[PDB]
Amino acid sequence: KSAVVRTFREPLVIEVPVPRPGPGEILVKVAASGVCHTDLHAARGDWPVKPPPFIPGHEGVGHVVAVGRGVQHVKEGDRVGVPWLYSTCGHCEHCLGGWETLCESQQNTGYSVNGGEYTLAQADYVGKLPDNVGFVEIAPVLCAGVTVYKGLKMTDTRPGQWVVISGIGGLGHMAVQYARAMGLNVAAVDDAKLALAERLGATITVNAMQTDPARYLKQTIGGAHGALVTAVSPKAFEQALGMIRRGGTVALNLPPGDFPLPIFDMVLNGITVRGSIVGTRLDLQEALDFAGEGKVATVKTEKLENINTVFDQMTQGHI
Amino acid sequence: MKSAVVRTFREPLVIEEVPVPRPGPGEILVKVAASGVCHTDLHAARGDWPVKPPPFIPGHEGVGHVVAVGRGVQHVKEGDRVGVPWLYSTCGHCEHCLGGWETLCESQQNTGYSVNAEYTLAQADYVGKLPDNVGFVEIAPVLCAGVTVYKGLKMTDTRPGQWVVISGIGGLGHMAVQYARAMGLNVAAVDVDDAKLALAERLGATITVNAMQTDPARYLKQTIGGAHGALVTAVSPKAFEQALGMIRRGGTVALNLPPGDFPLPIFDMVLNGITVRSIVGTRLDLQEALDFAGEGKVQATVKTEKLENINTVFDQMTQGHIRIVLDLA
Amino acid sequence: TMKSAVVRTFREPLVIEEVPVPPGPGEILVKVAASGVCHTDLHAARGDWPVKPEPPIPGHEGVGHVVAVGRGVQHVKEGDRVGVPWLYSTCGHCEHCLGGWETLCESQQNTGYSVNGGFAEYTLAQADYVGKLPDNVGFVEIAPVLCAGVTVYKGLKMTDTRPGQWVVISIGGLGHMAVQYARAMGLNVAAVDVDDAKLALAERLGATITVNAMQTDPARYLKQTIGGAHGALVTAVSPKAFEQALGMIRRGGTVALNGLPPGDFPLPIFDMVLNGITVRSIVGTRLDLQEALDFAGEGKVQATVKTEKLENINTVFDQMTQGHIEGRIVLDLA
Amino acid sequence: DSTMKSAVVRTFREPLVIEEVPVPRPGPGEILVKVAASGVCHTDLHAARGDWPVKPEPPFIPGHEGVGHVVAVGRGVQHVKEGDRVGVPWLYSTCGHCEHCLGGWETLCESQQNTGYSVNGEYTLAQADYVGKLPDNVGFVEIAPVLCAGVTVYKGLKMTDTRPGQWVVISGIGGLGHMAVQYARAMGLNVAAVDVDDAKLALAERLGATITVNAMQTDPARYLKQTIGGAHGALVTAVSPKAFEQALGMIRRGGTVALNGLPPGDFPLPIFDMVLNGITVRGSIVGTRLDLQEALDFAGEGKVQATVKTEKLENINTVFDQMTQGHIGRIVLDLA
Ligand SMILES: [Zn+2]
Ligand SMILES: [Zn+2]
Ligand SMILES: [Zn+2]
Ligand SMILES: [Zn+2]
Ligand SMILES: [Zn+2]
Ligand SMILES: [Zn+2]
Ligand SMILES: [Zn+2]
Ligand SMILES: [Zn+2]
Repeated sequence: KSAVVRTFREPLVIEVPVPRPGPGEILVKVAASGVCHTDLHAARGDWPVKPPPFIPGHEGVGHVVAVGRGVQHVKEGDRVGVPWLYSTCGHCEHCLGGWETLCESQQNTGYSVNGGEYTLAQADYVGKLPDNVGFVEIAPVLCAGVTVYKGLKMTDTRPGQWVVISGIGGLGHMAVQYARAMGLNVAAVDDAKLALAERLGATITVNAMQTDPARYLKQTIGGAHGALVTAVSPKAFEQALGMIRRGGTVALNLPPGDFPLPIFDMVLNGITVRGSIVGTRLDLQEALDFAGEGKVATVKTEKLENINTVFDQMTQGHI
Repeated sequence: MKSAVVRTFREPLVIEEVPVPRPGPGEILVKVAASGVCHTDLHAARGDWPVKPPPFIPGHEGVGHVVAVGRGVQHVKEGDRVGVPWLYSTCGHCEHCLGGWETLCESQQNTGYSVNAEYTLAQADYVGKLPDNVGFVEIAPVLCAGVTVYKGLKMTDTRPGQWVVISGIGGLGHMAVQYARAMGLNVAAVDVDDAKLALAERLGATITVNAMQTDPARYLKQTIGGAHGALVTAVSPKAFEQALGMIRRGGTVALNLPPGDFPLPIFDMVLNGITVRSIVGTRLDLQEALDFAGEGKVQATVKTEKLENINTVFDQMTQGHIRIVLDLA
Repeated sequence: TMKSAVVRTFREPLVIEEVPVPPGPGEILVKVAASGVCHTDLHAARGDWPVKPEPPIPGHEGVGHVVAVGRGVQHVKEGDRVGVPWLYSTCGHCEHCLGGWETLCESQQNTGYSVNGGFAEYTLAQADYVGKLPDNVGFVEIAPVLCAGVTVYKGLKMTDTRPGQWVVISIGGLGHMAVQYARAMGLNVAAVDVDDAKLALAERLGATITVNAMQTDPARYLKQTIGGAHGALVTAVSPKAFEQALGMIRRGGTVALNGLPPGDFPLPIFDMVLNGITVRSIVGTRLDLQEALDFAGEGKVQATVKTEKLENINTVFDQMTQGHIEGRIVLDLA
Repeated sequence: DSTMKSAVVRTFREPLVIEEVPVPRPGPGEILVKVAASGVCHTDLHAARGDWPVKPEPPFIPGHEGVGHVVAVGRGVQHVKEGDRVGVPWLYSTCGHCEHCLGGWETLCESQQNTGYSVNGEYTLAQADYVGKLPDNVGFVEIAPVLCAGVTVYKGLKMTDTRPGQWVVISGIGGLGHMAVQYARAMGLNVAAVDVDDAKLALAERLGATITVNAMQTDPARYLKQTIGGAHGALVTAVSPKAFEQALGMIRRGGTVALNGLPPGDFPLPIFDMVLNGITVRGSIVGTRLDLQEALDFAGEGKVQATVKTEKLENINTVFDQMTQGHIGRIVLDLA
């Protein structure tokens, strides 16, 4: 029994048979799936790329139960997980160039497949988890952690520089942990989440309600090298745009709004604006290595029965 | 010596005789032979910016002969063919300066803006040694146009053998085509004037497309499958959305300065992982562009004018019929 | 069932014999027209490398028409004009594999060494490690790119050189490809080949500077004209050309080495560490190969080869150890 | 102020003469700085022997690792104030015109003037644009070992093309070794120490070295190929043929070998294993001003702290002999 979406904007229905795996495929008993905004947003079905009934979740981890034909590397019982990436075309320039996250023919778990008691995934797109970190602990890495690490690595930032993380959400606190493990200096925007970040290794904290972030960073850091925007809102977007020094990189981690962007201030200051959706297998494995090295989350455990309500809570903003 | 100056903003420049000052330590006085015209010049004359400049001698695109050297000058001799770029001087202390990114120096002094024809003074370490075989009018438009284009191409993270679009073949457009072809790339032209399109095809453009006749985004997505880089010379909302759409997943938009806040759908960018970025290049950039011009791989097409008809030229710029260079000879 | 030449024993002639043409799941067998001749091929016959093959077919440079598809192959169609590179297959699991650096996979299978080569008219290869050739360039024309061309393109890409800089090529067949490739990449190039017949050919290919190491000194010349080069792609790796290449590079420049001689070469870190010289690789990845293929199909790269028959293969190897060979050779299947 | 007694090289392979010398007056764009503590490098000794083809012109006062107070400013000096805590690096001056200079690669300027070689190093004169602003909370003796050792280390690490979270070997734990460990751990890497001295190895393990290995007791290459599967980078401080072969072997396919020392040997290179494995071998002597300032930021961040012994100028000459004996831990000359 699993939760499935029959129709969009309609509550998920709770028994389906666990299908047999074909050649080069894997059936994995789910131990803990993670909740993403991608999940809710797929559930509403309001996206240009729309997902027949299917099962959400791209953040599932567990034990290997069934292997397909031709499986030689993954053994039955390995602690592994299934990321947003289900499968790529392996033929496009992105795929063949270690940029498979941009494959046009990518199949995404929970969208183009039945995402995360047993889930089927291709053996070459599953992540080997560390042998000493609980499955609930590795859960946010399948989407949040790896996207953060991909953005941070895409912020063209050398160790020992300054980076802003706008909005300390789940992605926020993972981003702080990772940047500190990457050997950078960090700054962010709830005063309690600020305090949590300061305890996490944030060298600077600033509430945008109390004071102005741009002037502060311009009088203390002289502009930051990178800005990782977890919570993309117009206010935090202008703030990010301003908080960066000349030539710095603003990384974006997906509301449907068209945001005004000054073509003057950027060209003058040479600010580069990147966007990062999810990391690759390599990124995923490194993020897992950083988690297993104990350098990196705080999540709340819930039951399948409470899945629908959680989505409602997500719409209310109480999370 | 008589020179044109801005007495007041939005007011025609007065041609008034001005004294040629004496160069101090580390300064050089240079006979101007030909200055080049940028939209930066007109826009500085109107002074319509939070960073406003009076009275100031315009032009950041002047070239000529070394006449007077300062005290302590050892490398540049009296009589060298040199030019003076948009960069007049930097602070040499900020991390941009010390990191070979001096074009981003907070305390940069800009020629024709923060400083002042016939004879101009410049700091000896911010002047570009031009090639000894290319005419002064020919190398003149590179000081801003050429080097900014070359810095944008270098800023597009594009390896040789890939595809790049040039939205609007202006002066900067044809300079960009020449430079990208000398860089060993594949190019496309979105200029809306079929005659400029034909000129680009004659320059080495593998693809040409008028945005009025057909849609560029679908065309490039059905032929090239999206381009790796997009260098926007003429930044307009129409050319901006088409530029955004012309890029393949993971590509870079290079922008070369309208006062509008442009809407951008951040969903399509983050989803496709598109990167959006070069006002002027550094000394290195300038020298490299000059080497490419002296190798005859980049030849510009300019219109020569007299100093007296400057205001008329600005009027033409505002009128939109317009690269132009003034010839002292 | 046809006739093919194979290695029975090392330093012993490849004998021809009819072999059964074996098409596994997710594998592809293609009738080959391109035979590949490389130095790497010959030394597998000598087997002098510590990593030696288990007998029995050489050649990692075969191209032709797709004949047989495996089970589950959906991208490659029967009749596609394709080729098979030095890379037969990787483990697809190591960090090199997972990071688009599959040329460094520990568990790589190489064609002509760990598997059967393109010496037979028909060879089997994994569908995800074959190169789709251009639709307008002859099989004989694209054939030497499968190893020479792509190693060159990977070396140039590994010389950390921005277009409009200077690069030296120390110019055989591999060298002669390298010149074309660098000019199409938009660089300024120089030739340290010591043969004026090859030197003039390089000047005809687009080499801006040429210098014979017997007549004059290259290091002093380049330090008095270019002031040292940014990169040096060494095709023919010999101690003399090694010292020369090292000296010809400017401060901070990159030394590219392509050959594989069995010598331990003296190199003083005084010269390198003082000048900050970086010394770097051969055989590119799938992306690299495809790039070289695009460069050839754009007509910017055109090899010069001599066509031979399969039967004379040992003769060719013999001539190769004799040193009278200069310029790549592709045996025909017409 | 006044004028003061200083140690100088009269002739090569001959002990330094301690004799009173003038404090020269700084011209336009020049600076006179009170010396508070200089650091001792192998570059100094090797310049004293003068055994390099690039030989200096005697007399010349060695030491490229001096820090202290700004005393006199030149004409046109506007950024550095009289009394700033600054230091003078191996780099005295560049030509500011060559492509290396113009491109923020001034460390390779053909016309570079080096302190302690082409110029001298109680008071030293230096160019105002090639001096390092020290952190405002670190003693002079503490920042002294960074001027050549630390910044060359940080430049080598930056020259090892290593992303954070990878593995790097440090061959030989000298002064530069322990500085390298400190920097790599502050850079967020995983480290290994092939120091053969088990006690300095233990110090490295105390510094944050995840792995330690004595090459006398065990084989390093086999160990790293069975534990890490080869390291991404190898920073060689103490360059000897044995540790050179070891470094070459310790790296995984495609890794980068960084070299710090400068022995006069011509070293064999088996380019077959390198070409096979695609190994890159880069040489790196010193960082630039940017590098230097960053290393100082890391020291002022309290993330880097060297261990040095303070000695007197009178026994500096003796120290040279101690180094030739190999009984030498970084050494700093105090002037309290
Ligand atoms: Zn998600
Ligand atoms: Zn794909
Ligand atoms: Zn301009
Ligand atoms: Zn500055
Ligand atoms: Zn070969
Ligand atoms: Zn592998
Ligand atoms: Zn030193
Ligand atoms: Zn210089």
